[PDB]
Amino acid sequence: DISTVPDETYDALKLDRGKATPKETYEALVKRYKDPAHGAGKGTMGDYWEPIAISIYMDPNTFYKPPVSPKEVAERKDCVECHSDETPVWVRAWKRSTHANLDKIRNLKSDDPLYYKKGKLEEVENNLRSMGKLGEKETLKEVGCIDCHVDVNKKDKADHTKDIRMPTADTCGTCHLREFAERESERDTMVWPNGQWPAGRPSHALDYTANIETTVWATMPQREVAEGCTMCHTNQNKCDNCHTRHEFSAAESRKPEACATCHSGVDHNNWEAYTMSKHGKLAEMNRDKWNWEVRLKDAFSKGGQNAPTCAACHMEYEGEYTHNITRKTRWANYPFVPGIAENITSDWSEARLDSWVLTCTQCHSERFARSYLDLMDKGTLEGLAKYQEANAIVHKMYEDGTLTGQKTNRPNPPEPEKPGFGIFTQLFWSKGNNPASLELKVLEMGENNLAKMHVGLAHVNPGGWTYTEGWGPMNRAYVEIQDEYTKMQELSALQARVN
Amino acid sequence: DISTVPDETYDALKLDRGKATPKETYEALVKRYKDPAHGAGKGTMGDYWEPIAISIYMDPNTFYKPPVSPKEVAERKDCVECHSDETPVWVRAWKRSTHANLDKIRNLKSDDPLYYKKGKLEEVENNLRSMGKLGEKETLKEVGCIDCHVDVNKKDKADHTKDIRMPTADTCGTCHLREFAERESERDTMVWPNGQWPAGRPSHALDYTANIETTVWATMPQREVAEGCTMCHTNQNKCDNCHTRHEFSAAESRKPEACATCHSGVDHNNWEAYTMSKHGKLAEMNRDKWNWEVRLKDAFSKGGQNAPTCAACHMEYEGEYTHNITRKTRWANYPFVPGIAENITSDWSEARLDSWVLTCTQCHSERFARSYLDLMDKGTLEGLAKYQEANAIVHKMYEDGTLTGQKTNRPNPPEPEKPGFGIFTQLFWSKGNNPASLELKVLEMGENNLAKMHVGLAHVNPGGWTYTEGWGPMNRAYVEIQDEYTKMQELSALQARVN
Amino acid sequence: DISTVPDETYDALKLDRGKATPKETYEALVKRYKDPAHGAGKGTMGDYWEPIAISIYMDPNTFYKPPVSPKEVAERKDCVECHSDETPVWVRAWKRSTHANLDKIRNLKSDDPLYYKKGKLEEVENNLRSMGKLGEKETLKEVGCIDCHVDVNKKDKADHTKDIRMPTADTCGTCHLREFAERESERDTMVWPNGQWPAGRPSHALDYTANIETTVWATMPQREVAEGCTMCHTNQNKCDNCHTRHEFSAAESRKPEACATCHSGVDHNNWEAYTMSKHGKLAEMNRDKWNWEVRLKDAFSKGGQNAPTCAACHMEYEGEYTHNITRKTRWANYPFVPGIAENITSDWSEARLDSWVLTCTQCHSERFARSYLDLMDKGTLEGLAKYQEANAIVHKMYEDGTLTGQKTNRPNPPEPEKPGFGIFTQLFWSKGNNPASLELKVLEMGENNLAKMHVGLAHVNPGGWTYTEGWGPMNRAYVEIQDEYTKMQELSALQARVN
Ligand code: HEC
Ligand code: HEC
Ligand code: HEC
Ligand code: HEM
Ligand code: HEM
Ligand code: HEM
Ligand code: HEM
Ligand code: HEM
Ligand code: HEM
Ligand code: HEM
Ligand code: HEM
Ligand code: HEM
Repeated sequence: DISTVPDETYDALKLDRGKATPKETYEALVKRYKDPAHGAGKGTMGDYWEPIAISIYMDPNTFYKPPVSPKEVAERKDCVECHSDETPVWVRAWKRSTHANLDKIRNLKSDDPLYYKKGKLEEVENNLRSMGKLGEKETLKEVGCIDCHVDVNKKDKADHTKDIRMPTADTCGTCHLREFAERESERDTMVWPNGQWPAGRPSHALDYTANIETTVWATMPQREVAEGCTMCHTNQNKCDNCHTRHEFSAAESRKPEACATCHSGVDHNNWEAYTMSKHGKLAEMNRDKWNWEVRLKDAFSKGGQNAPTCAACHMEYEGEYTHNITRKTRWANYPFVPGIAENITSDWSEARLDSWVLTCTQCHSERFARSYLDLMDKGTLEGLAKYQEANAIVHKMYEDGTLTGQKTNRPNPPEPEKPGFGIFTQLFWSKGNNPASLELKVLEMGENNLAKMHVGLAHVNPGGWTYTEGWGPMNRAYVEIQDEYTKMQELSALQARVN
Repeated sequence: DISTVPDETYDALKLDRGKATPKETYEALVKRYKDPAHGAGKGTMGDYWEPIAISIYMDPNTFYKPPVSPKEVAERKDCVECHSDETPVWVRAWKRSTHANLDKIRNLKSDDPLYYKKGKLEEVENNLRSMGKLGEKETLKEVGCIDCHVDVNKKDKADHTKDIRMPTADTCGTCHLREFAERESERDTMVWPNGQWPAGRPSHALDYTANIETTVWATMPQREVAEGCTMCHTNQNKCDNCHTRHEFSAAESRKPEACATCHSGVDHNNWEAYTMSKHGKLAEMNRDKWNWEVRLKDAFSKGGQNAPTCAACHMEYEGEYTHNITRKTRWANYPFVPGIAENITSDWSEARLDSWVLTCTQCHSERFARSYLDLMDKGTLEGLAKYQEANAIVHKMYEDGTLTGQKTNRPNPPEPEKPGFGIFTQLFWSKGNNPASLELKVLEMGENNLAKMHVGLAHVNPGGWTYTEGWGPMNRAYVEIQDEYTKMQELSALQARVN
Repeated sequence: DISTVPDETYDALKLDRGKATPKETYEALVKRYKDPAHGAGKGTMGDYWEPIAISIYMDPNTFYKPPVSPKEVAERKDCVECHSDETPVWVRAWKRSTHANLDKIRNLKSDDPLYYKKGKLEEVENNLRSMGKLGEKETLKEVGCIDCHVDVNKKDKADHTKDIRMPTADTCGTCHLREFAERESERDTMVWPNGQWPAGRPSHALDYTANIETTVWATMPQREVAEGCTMCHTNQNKCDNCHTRHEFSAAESRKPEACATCHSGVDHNNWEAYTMSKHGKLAEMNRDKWNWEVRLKDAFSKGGQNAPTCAACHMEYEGEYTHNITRKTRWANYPFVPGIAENITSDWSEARLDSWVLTCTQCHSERFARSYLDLMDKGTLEGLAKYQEANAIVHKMYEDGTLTGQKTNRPNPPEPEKPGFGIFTQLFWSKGNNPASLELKVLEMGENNLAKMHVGLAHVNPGGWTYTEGWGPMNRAYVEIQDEYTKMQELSALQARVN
């Protein structure tokens, strides 16, 4: 029983909540976690792609092998000493961290805000005892290099060339069970009522599985280009994304900047929308009066925070804060996806809308919160409708074989991808007249502009769904698509006249 | 007599400066303020649009009605207690504010920089006495929820369902007369010599009136989309825009981030230009060594500020700092507007240029300030000329009925909008071949690129008027317009040959 | 002998390292510096352009003349007094600076991190003695207005109208020899093995010479527009760019924001790529825990910095930090330039790659550093190849005289520029069908999108080379170019049929 983890997760793992020991609970999670039938490995399109050099870091459990360069057999203290010279900043950053400073956590004053960590330390120690990693009357001396890079509570020497590993999600989970299980519970909680999306997605628990299952990613020859997508989809394999390497600060992952590198760009510009909104701007202007060290639960009180942030909003469900960020997903970013809009009035959605009001009501009035969320929905449907109008046109042009080069110069897409109209692959692969200008236009209208229109609406950024983003760009796309349709229509007329 | 308010304002209101009491002065302002003949209400196109749920917040004086949900009759202390649970962050933010902490303002040390507030407190108290809101031998205990949300200095109980209101500009004005009048004086000060713009615009005093008077806004069916424009045009109705809700910090409104959400984007990117300039970058790098609590008047001395900011530059006229931001407007953002360029050499403009040098000369040499402002002007005329060349072309294409679908598929715009070439409505409404690709191109060249070219020039951002913005994009527009004109010209040739 | 300056520089100047006195060393540098045969003056295209008002500031040694406005003969103390009123912020900013506070530097504690400055003070004093600017038993009282704006260690009165100057690089060099020589050594160190770029470029030592030698800059009539390019190319003439005017803070130039105004935009978005990367985001989140006052050499230790920055990475060579930023340049930003890609596997490049690993290895493992730099290269070649495919097409269209208006409406470029296909001038000059839409497309594909693809790769920003920038935009360009080629191909078919 790890209170914050959903029953559903316990059930799926076949575990009895009030009976499962930490060892058992952990064993189950890792079972499913390292199982290829659940998303582990190279995927279904494995025969089409090969890993590049940096891939041993993006997916360790599949590609990482120890660096045979230095033939060294070292101990706990050797790792630090040698690396003081070899990787200077890596040793310093670690030493200045809680992993290297466990004593502080123990001698914490009860009236200190960061006191909750002392409890978290006890918990960890009990997880390790249950797993036989720690003796019953033994404390965790520290969390050093040898612990994460070879074995937890490793005493004896480690062979550098045959023992070094890269810490994956489950490695942290040996101690951070509560966090690991909460994230893994996403596979169980994000399940759509009509299969609009794959069970347990979109999420952080299956983001790498989602990346390797993207046909284009597996078929395109430009592995270096394609790899830039892998970097935004590593959360599943390693836990150093929000709270970065060696320092692993929780205060850092609470700041909006932590999500920014991944949650930005054309098909979703969460970072840009948020930073431009009042919430976001106030977060910039008041970041200095806020105590980011205080956990999310006490942020709006002891933390002094008076403006929402990415984590505050997305990691909160019904007053509880967890590592599972799926529980409130209604639009899953892309409004054009089948059965999404259609599902927006389901009791399923209604119940999640209620959860979102519960989040806005910590500050605003419910009447106010409901007034805006309603606009968010109807506004997304207005941008959606515009896309469908333009799409209706270009789609028939396809049905009629009238797209430029459709009959002549439209080379087939790379295997295992099959030909079609308006496919994602067209956003990353082009050859001759595949895709055709008008096709790419109607495509980017939905995948980029319509997507950004929603993001702007969801993140209270006026110009983000009006002039600057969304409507403005979409208005242009529709106009140009129209303007092209008519030109082609007049060209064909003259064509027939001649023949 | 409120020293900072222009004579013109007194005259227009029919008030004798050295005779008008605060009560009288206030009564006049609100008269014009709530008068539909001056911009209040739904406007001239009221029969075409209806307010949406969130509209009761954007325009309270027209749409707001108390939330009948909770049937409660409360007192001053009840508002706070109940809301401690109901709207947690709203109560905390207020308690931590000067409105909730009036005593501090009174016990202020004379040598303290924030001492001027003590005087501002006395003034307010006198405004209230004159209006019978405060007794002659009585102090303002505090500015709590019941004061702003029902009645100023309200003693007895308030009926939640029938008494609650949303504080509009005039509500703050009951106490903050000096600020209210300074902003309202914009109606009187921003008057152009040749009607290039509507009297009292562009400004914050008539920004909502300007929004509802935008035909497209009133005619377009997408009310949710259209509402994102209302959010950038609320300054007229409420004063919580620069210094946000419940905390109402003056230090906050002095920081560039406060203007950012509205003053950014395609048709004007003041935020982006500024942040990228040296002034702006230095403002980011030195924001921590600056005391933002110090009023604008003492910023460059006691505040330690050594780089200009949005407020420092725009709220300063001739050494004085006011809430009226119109007094120095020469180009009103859009250089293509009729008689603007043409007016750039008028004694009117000359005199405002002198006012701007007076602002730059607090730091730079006049010779230096004049060297750049001159470049700003000639540079804007060079971008303007480029637009006019491309415009000359597409305009004739219109005169000759040769725009794509002009004769056939060019549906009429929504009422009360009338058909035409290159209308603003084309930036927010499209149907078939209205507008036509080339039309939208020549349109966005002026409304977006040319506009941004100027903004870049005015806010010392090199790449903002050269490569990245302005010239670069405009060079492309001209090229593509040209390239299309010739193609259509050759297509018609072959047309005639066949018939 | 100034240890940090390359032998090559000594050799080129004809100086004997262990014999050249500071006076001699300085005399040599300035010789070449003020010599038109090396980049000084108006350049080879001088007869085509004239300086505008603000040009006296961008290139003082060529255009600046004292302001005859005020007829004043002043002394050291007069400059300050009068300017206290005339240029308020200019006097304050200076007074609060080290130039105005030399005593502090002298009484510095040895255990203080900013102690190294005391040594730098001694050095300067010795430079001045050697140049007869300072007496043997004399200290530098201070660095005030009269020193920089008339003469170093000036005693007597200065005539405002005939004596005032604008401090150029060599002016600072009278005291800051070490810094001046390090920057000038760029002319000697950035020399490519196959003339891919002009000797000593790209760099800061010859950035103005590079600007005036840009044909378009000299030929285009829009001097105000063209001047926005001069502002990003002033480093050669003045040293107030990274560490700005009057305060001249070294802590300021160490912060990423200092490079941002110039190193951003379409043809290179270093600022945007960096700020979005983990390195950059961590730099934003941890800028407050870092001591920017500590010199680069001690940043990663005493400074507490645990994330790289623009200066840390670019000013470091082999453990040493200098003002010369050329020593590690492999791709010089634009991958499409002839013989660049081709040179990427030369021992020259290999040796610079090794230098870059030496920089990444202060934190990451070499295996890790090498894994990413490899991806950076192969990834840039994949974006390059895509450009070449599209280019191959449009180029033949040129060879065949089939570009829109190529035979008819393609006006010649302004002198001294000669006609051609895909020239830089086409990015800043357009007339009729010159350039042609397809030409501008293939052009911006390389100069903007391909360039940004690389920058994204070099600055670890995933979306910067995938969706948002690079690949995404380039995929569109290729598609649209293709889509146009086919349309023109079918149009000509029907053409022949008619005739
Ligand atoms: C970081 C800047 C990203 C890059 C580069 C790529 N993706 Fe992406 N992707 C990103 C985010 C933040 C999200 C979530 C968006 C949301 O709000 O839902 C996504 C989403 C996807 C998904 C969809 C969900 C699912 O099917 O499970 C997939 C399949 C996906 N991304 C794959 C993918 C591929 C293969 C890319 C390059 C070829 C690509 N993404 C780039 C952020 C980033
Ligand atoms: C916030 C990001 C905005 C959105 C969304 C919209 N507008 Fe706007 N508008 C904005 C600013 C900051 C300004 C001032 C620009 C300047 O420098 O002058 C404007 C200006 C206008 C005006 C012009 C002045 C006048 O006629 O009085 C009008 C009429 C106006 N804006 C209306 C309007 C409408 C109706 C919009 C959507 C359909 C729209 N704006 C969006 C900022 C923002
Ligand atoms: C600041 C925002 C710039 C503006 C405006 C212009 N240029 Fe530029 N340019 C800029 C940078 C940061 C760089 C270096 C890019 C890199 O990573 O290498 C450049 C480079 C050039 C060069 C190339 C190198 C050389 O030939 O020596 C030249 C010739 C150059 N820039 C000239 C130039 C001209 C004339 C411009 C306007 C007409 C232009 N640049 C604008 C930044 C900026
Ligand atoms: C796996 C690479 C891993 C991650 C990720 C991780 C994260 C993490 C965070 C964010 C903190 C907070 C630090 C702060 O002060 O803000 C933290 C703290 C503790 N960790 Fe950890 N940690 C990772 C791995 C491990 C492993 C393998 C162990 C067990 C040997 C472990 C233990 C602890 C303990 C104990 C603490 C301190 C108490 C607490 O703050 O919870 N971590 N870790
Ligand atoms: C920062 C603390 C942060 C937040 C907040 C956040 C949110 C978020 C949500 C709400 C989702 C759910 C999917 C949906 O749209 O319904 C989600 C999904 C993905 N995220 Fe995320 N995310 C934050 C941080 C991070 C970081 C640091 C990265 C990049 C390494 C990242 C990436 C992604 C990706 C990719 C998805 C994948 C969805 C899928 O394909 O199944 N997130 N995130
Ligand atoms: C990977 C499954 C993973 C682990 C494990 C992990 C651990 C971890 C710990 C131990 C803490 C507690 C530290 C403390 O003392 O407060 C913690 C806190 C936060 N994390 Fe985490 N975390 C993992 C992954 C991720 C990812 C991918 C994100 C970003 C979407 C993320 C974010 C956060 C945040 C926010 C906190 C603070 C939460 C709070 O209630 O204050 N973590 N993490
Ligand atoms: C209307 C919603 C309203 C606004 C807006 C507003 C703003 C405002 C600011 C910016 C301050 C400064 C706070 C700081 O410390 O920086 C401030 C201060 C005072 N106010 Fe106020 N205020 C609004 C409404 C009202 C009303 C209705 C009253 C009168 C009952 C009132 C009074 C005061 C007083 C007094 C002060 C303190 C002294 C001062 O700083 O001027 N406010 N307010
Ligand atoms: C931040 C303190 C801030 C500044 C500075 C500022 C300036 C500004 C100017 C100079 C104008 C005058 C119009 C002109 O271009 O000549 C103006 C006009 C508008 N503003 Fe503004 N503004 C600042 C803040 C705010 C905020 C917070 C918003 C958004 C709610 C905002 C909005 C607008 C709008 C809209 C106009 C309207 C002009 C009209 O239509 O008549 N401003 N602003
Ligand atoms: C709406 C008409 C409105 C009112 C009323 C108002 C009040 C207000 C007060 C009382 C202050 C003084 C607080 C103090 O103690 O210093 C004050 C100060 C500033 N305001 Fe304001 N304000 C109103 C509206 C707006 C708007 C729309 C803006 C942004 C364009 C704005 C900005 C500012 C700024 C800046 C300050 C500080 C000015 C200074 O001289 O320091 N206000 N406001
Ligand atoms: C030329 C306009 C010029 C520049 C540029 C410049 C820069 C510079 C910096 C960045 C500092 C550091 C200040 C800090 O505390 O971070 C600095 C310091 C000193 N300078 Fe200087 N300086 C310029 C010009 C001159 C001239 C003409 C002299 C000689 C009369 C001079 C001297 C000094 C001295 C001495 C110091 C203090 C010691 C040190 O930090 O090196 N400077 N300057
Ligand atoms: C900030 C400390 C900063 C850094 C870092 C930086 C880097 C940089 C490099 C690596 C080059 C070399 C050229 C190449 O790409 O190989 C370079 C060149 C130029 N820079 Fe720079 N630069 C920084 C700061 C500044 C500043 C503040 C400006 C703008 C006034 C600026 C400008 C330029 C320009 C222009 C070039 C010219 C190259 C040429 O044409 O020869 N840099 N910079
Ligand atoms: C122009 C040739 C120029 C001079 C001269 C100059 C001087 C200068 C000094 C005296 C210092 C030392 C100050 C101290 O006490 O630490 C110094 C330091 C830095 N500078 Fe510089 N500088 C000149 C030009 C430039 C330019 C164009 C840049 C930006 C690319 C730049 C940057 C820096 C940085 C960074 C530092 C700190 C270096 C460190 O090792 O800490 N300078 N400069």
